[PDB]
Amino acid sequence: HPFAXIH
Amino acid sequence: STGSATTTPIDSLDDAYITPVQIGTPAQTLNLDFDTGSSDLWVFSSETTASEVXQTIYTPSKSTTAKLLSGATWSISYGDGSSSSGDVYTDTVSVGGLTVTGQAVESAKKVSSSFTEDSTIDGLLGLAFSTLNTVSPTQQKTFFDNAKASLDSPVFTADLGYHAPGTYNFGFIDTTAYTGSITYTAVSTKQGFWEWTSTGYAVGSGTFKSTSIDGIADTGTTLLYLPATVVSAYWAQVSGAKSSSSVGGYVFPCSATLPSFTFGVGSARIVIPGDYIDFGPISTGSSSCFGGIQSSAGIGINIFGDVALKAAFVVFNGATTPTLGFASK
Repeated sequence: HPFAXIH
Repeated sequence: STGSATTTPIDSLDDAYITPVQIGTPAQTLNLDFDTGSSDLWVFSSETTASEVXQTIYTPSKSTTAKLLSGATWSISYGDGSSSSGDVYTDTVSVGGLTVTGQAVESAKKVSSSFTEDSTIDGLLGLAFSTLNTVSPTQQKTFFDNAKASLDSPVFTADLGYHAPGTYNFGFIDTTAYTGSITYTAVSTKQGFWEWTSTGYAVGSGTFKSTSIDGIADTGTTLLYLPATVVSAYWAQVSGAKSSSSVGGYVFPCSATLPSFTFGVGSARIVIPGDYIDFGPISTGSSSCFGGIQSSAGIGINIFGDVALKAAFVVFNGATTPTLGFASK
């Protein structure tokens, strides 16, 4: 359940 | 002053890490995701739309030190598509014993579904450079930026555990937390990140290839995202590994013993054990596992996420000219 934190 | 706080994986996969944060007077303890890839401290709150709350919330009206920052709003979105927005208080914030007064605490009026769905994370504490902060009209400083005036040294360190608790320290380097010495490398703040250039890589017991890999140190990203050719070189050494269009990345047999992956920091080398790259099964009991090293082509930047960072003791040196240090541990 990977996270990828600013876009 | 200094602070020291324990950080814990939220689940069996090390998907993310939470660290307690005390907000307000009397203290309200929330578990936040410390994110060196962004620069907002935002929280679930008594303001958040009730149907979007499932988390511990900050209640500003129960904090005697909370002040509304008049006219200020915030709105953020992240690489994984999640988002939130709201209004802004200043309040007292403590991490691991280190107290900052006047910290901007961004109170969520709304949060996206992925945040609602993660019961373990009560908000984010951003630790990238303050130029990325989303408060308008005037951007707000990060916890780290506000702490520097009182810190014994303008540094913080990340010591993330492998399926285990670890530590965030502010203001000092614990020389017992790592082996060898720390090698420091230059940081570019032009994009607001802890952006640096790795000197190259090796797969397993193979040769180190000198190739500049520009990327960011991101405690808020789970995996290691690297150039397509680098990632292909890794998975070429895993006999069952294949790229899966449907799963969205490289998959391999869970039973495989994976090679290590080494990245360069100057002349130094950080070795990520194979077991760390064995991220987990695609479902409980599956024979197929998702890889911990994946292509950065989709994201558009290389990201040294937790798979890489948890193999090291990592020093975020926030002097006026910042640098990034890595040591083995």
